[PDB]
Amino acid sequence: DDEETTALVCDNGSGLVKAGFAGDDAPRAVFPSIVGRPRHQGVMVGMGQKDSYVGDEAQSKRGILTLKYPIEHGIITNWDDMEKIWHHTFYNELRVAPEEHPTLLTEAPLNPKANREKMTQIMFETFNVPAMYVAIQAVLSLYASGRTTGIVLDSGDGVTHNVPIYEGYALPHAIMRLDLAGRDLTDYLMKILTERGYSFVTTAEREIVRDIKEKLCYVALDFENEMATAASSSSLEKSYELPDGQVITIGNERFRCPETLFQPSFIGMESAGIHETTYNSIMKCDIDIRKDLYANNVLSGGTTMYPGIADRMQKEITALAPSTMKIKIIAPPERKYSVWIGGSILASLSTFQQMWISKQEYDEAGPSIVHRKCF
Amino acid sequence: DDEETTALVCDNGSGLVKAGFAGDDAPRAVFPSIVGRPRHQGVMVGMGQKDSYVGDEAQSKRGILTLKYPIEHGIITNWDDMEKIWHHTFYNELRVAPEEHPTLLTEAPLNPKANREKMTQIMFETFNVPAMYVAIQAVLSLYASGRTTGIVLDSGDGVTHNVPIYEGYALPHAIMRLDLAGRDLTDYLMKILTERGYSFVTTAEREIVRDIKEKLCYVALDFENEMATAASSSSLEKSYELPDGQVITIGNERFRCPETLFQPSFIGMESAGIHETTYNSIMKCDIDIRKDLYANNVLSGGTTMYPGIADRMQKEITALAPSTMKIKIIAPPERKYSVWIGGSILASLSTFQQMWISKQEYDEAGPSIVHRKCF
Amino acid sequence: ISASRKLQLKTLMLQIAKQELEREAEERRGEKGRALSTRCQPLELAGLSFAELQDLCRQLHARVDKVDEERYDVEAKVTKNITEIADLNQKIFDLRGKFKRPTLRRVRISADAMMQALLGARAKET
Amino acid sequence: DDIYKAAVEQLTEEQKNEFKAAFDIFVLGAEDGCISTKELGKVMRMLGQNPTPEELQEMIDEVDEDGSGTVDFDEFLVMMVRCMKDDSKGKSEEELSDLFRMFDKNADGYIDLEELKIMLQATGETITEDDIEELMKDGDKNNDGRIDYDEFLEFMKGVE
Amino acid sequence: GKRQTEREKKKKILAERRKVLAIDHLNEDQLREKAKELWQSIYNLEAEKFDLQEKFKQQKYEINVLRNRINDNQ
Amino acid sequence: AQKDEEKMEIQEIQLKEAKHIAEDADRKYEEVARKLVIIESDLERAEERAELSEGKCAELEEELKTVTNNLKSLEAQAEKYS
Amino acid sequence: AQKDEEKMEIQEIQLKEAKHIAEDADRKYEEVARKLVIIESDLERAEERAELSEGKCAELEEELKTVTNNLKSLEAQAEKYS
Ligand SMILES: Nc1ncnc2c1ncn2[C@@H]1O[C@H](COP(=O)(O)OP(=O)(O)O)[C@@H](O)[C@H]1O
Ligand SMILES: Nc1ncnc2c1ncn2[C@@H]1O[C@H](COP(=O)(O)OP(=O)(O)O)[C@@H](O)[C@H]1O
Ligand SMILES: [Ca+2]
Ligand SMILES: [Ca+2]
Ligand SMILES: [Ca+2]
Ligand SMILES: [Mg+2]
Ligand SMILES: [Mg+2]
Repeated sequence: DDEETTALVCDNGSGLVKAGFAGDDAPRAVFPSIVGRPRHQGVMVGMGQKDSYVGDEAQSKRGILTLKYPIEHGIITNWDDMEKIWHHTFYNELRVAPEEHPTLLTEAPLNPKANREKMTQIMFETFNVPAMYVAIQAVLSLYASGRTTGIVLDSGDGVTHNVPIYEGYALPHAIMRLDLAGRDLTDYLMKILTERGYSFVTTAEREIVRDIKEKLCYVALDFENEMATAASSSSLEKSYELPDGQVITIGNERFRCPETLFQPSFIGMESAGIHETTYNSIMKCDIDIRKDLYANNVLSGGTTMYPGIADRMQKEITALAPSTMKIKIIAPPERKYSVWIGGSILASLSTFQQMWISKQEYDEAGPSIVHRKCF
Repeated sequence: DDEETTALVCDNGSGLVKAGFAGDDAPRAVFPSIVGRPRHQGVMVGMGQKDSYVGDEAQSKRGILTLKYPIEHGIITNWDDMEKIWHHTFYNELRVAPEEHPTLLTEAPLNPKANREKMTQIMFETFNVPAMYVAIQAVLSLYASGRTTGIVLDSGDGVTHNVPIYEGYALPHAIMRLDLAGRDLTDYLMKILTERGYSFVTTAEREIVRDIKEKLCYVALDFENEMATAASSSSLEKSYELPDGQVITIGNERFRCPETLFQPSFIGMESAGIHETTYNSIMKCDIDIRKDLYANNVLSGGTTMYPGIADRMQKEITALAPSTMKIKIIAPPERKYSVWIGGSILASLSTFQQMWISKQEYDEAGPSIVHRKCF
Repeated sequence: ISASRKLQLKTLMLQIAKQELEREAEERRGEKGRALSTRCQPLELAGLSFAELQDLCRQLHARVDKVDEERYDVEAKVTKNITEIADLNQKIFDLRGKFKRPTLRRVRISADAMMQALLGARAKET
Repeated sequence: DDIYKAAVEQLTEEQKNEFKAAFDIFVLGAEDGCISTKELGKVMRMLGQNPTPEELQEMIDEVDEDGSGTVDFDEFLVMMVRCMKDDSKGKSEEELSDLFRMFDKNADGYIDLEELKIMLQATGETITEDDIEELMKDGDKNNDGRIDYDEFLEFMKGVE
Repeated sequence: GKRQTEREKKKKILAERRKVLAIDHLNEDQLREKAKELWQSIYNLEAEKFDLQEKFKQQKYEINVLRNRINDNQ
Repeated sequence: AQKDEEKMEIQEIQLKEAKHIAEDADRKYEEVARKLVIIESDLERAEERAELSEGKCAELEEELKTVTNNLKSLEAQAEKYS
Repeated sequence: AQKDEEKMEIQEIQLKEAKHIAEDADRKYEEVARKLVIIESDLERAEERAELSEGKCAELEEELKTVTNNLKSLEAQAEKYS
């Protein structure tokens, strides 16, 4: 590289911040988005103890911290912590001053306006970027698949949203946003582990339960048969070693944790599973583009990485859909970073180069410029 | 081919534009005449999205367009869209510049003058043709049958008109133009389908209802007997698969949709059916040419393609007409393109070669030349 | 065979193409000069009285109006060509494209950098 | 590392052995005078950033024919130095389009085999049967004996 | 009407880029200067016409190439 | 002894990572195998459907020609009556 | 020292087992992936063939319907003519 100017494709997310320069294949720095103040007193003098460890540093000292995510469900609830996370991302994980780089944030659909306006105001006043643009997290995941149609189910860690798109024309009346995501699955797993004796309570042990969920849980092809099998044999019980020994054995908690996605009544949510909100999102579309959406169903986001979900979802939709249509579920192996790869592709386009929100434009219309033509 | 110069036999119609070079058997390019602007927002950048898809391209992207026909009932209501349709027809479906080809448009009888004058003004100023001529849509359909007498009922998609001709001398006082045609039958079918639960509202779904009408509906030989039979047995219920599945079953809506032709009281029109306006058109003629018109009744136009209409119409006219005359209904298998075949034959004649409206003549008398000797 | 020879052949083709483009540009300049010599006859109006000057100016005005009408026709045809080109490019992106997304690579193995940073600079390449 | 290896090829092959020494100074245990299968697999699986075996196979498919990952010296060079990225954006596409326009002399939009021979003669390069056969095989993706514009762009994709 | 639009544009061209050559009362030196400037205008118009001709030829050739590639689409 | 213990610790770490990667590869293999099972089923279904449609087409051709001959005979009959 | 020697030995044995099993699993995955690609190509071909056959069958059905209706009409006409 050299002259010229590259764009910063940041992607706030909720659970893992993924960032990197535009035009690459994978994000340069991926690290949890947690800011944890120490909670004990501290007796050693001169140890160089800081007041807040952010990012991946607080996943190593988590034994004496109180980690707290600054993004609850897509929306940002603690602006100071989010500013700290952004400052860390720019200066220590990428080491590029923001004064010389455009930024491309990402935002979930149907989020509060004030969140987006505050985001752009921060990026323009504190970090003082040249130009920033906010994009919907599902259109990027559709970019990365190299398609131009299809209905994308982006089940992140904060919020699961399902944006249908045809021929490049998004259908704003058919977006079905559901707030069940990876975090609720972690909490439900932590709640059902108590049925064997293992109690995880501290906010640090939520990370251990998350690791258990990632490494062991899988989505059952048929729920009742698995419940019957796990209750007779013992071929499912997989063991796992805690960070201090005392291995634990997970029985039928393995496929009961991610089953909450298809039956949100487990955690008390009323709505229908991710297998039926996709069909409802399709049926709201026009009658002539339903075949294409059926054939190009796209999966993205981290939580769709459970082993065996691309078959359960296809079976469910085939049960719901008319018998003639072909149901195909696109599940690329690079699912987790699909949104960021799409963001890199979009930022690398020449046609897109004039859509950025230039700073002089913000100076003339204020932060409310984001809702205007420069979307 | 080679030297020399061939004529362009265009035929605007209302519902399908049929065009092709003079002297062939079938039109070269046949495509619906609809121009549909996109209606949603559009989020993909650089997708190459145009502002208006015309012709057969808008029958494939109709899921996100708002199709609107530029010709309502013979007359043209939206001149910009009609100009766009003509430009597409000349440049992309035939790929022949109009600067080097005479054109032969077609026009329904009893149409407003301003429509015809504007048509010739467009053809001479925008496309800049060498010479154009406008012909009545029924005389051509009489050419194609190889007759020289006969009363032709040209039930198109916009307007149904009934021009009697004897020995080449048209009878201007006996033309009976009725505005019920295929489009009203489509609307009535879409309105009676709601009696089973199927609701089609969008302007895109009108195309689906049109396909249902084309593929399933038929004209009953006797209406009351069919109504009684369809209400007892179930041998009529034919099913049809929508563009997304969910097959539908059409019962006695099959022969009730095209029955509107013979009883225009169904859609609230006062006038008499196409079975009685032909007899009235005959009775206005002189007493000595009624036998020939009875024996040479000609059918044309798209809407006369319903299975079983050439028998119902003959039965009705035989009921009305005196018992001695022989009633014969000419229904060639190439009914749909009969007008265009006749147009090709007329343009290929040597005797007709001096009837074109040459451009210098238009320059001397203005657009009002069409009403003059060069008709 | 190998690939370096193919690269040399490709570079030779590119240089030949550049030479041909330069030659065509020079030919266009020569033809423009020839057109200036042909159409634009030498016009010397020295010593003529006012009347002949007025007549020749009016005739040149009529000729310039004719040339402007011709240029308007040619420019309209050029706009037609631009419209055709835009339509064809749109059709190509719709049909020949789809899976014609760019193929980018930024994940190069920084092995040589690590070797040069932790083991001196014995490597005389990088 | 294509250009650096190509330039160092002006020297002897024994320099490769010295490379092995350097590689051993990382992961000592090599004895065969080259970056052997053990060294190559271990470095591609351990260096901290792990290229996916899919990525390795796709990069190797440019030169590797058996699909395993084992080759001989010069073929190892052509297979492995080509893996790293040097070219950037492949220059400007419109320049390539204008040069291709000037290429096709008969104005049909295709570069036939005869046009290929004409271009070789214009370059002044020695008439070699092997290079001509290689050009015929490469430029003709659809087995028609000729070359198109997108085929030319593919041929020049990454070539200065 | 777009045909009325093109007629309006042509009429405005006939009334905008055209000057009034009523310079009969000007001096012989000034009339010669005006003739020289007219010659310059003629040269400029012819150069624009030649560039338009070459652009049209290149566009026609590239359109033929794109038509051939459209035949190569399917 | 301490140095040998340290080397043993390093070996333990490397063995752990090797086990992780091996299990990941095993996961990939078994998943792809089950996918192949499903795809084979689907391909067999497609073969069956296509053969059925071909049989339908042949039957339709035969019926078409039969009815066409009937129609021609009736045309001749009607001409005679006329 | 005794304990460390035991740990070193058992770790080395386990590491060798792990690497070997990993390589074997990778080979099995490669073969299964190739088989999956072959079956996918076969499925695509079967789909296109079924589409062609369906189109042909639909066309034949339409034409047969037309001809049959013509036959019925001319049949009735012939009876009346007699
Ligand atoms: N391999 C995996 N298996 C199962 N769940 C995973 C896996 N990787 C990540 N997850 C879940 O997905 C979440 C990360 O989702 P991510 O896509 O990073 O969210 P965001 O959209 O905020 O970036 C984690 O919290 C974890 O619960
Ligand atoms: N095979 C068919 N069966 C029944 N109706 C048809 C058939 N084909 C066309 N139509 C009707 O006729 C219309 C086309 O009529 P057409 O003759 O093209 O009108 P125009 O005189 O404007 O060309 C369509 O809108 C359709 O409703
Ligand atoms: Ca090999
Ligand atoms: Ca050629
Ligand atoms: Ca070729
Ligand atoms: Mg996300
Ligand atoms: Mg008509």
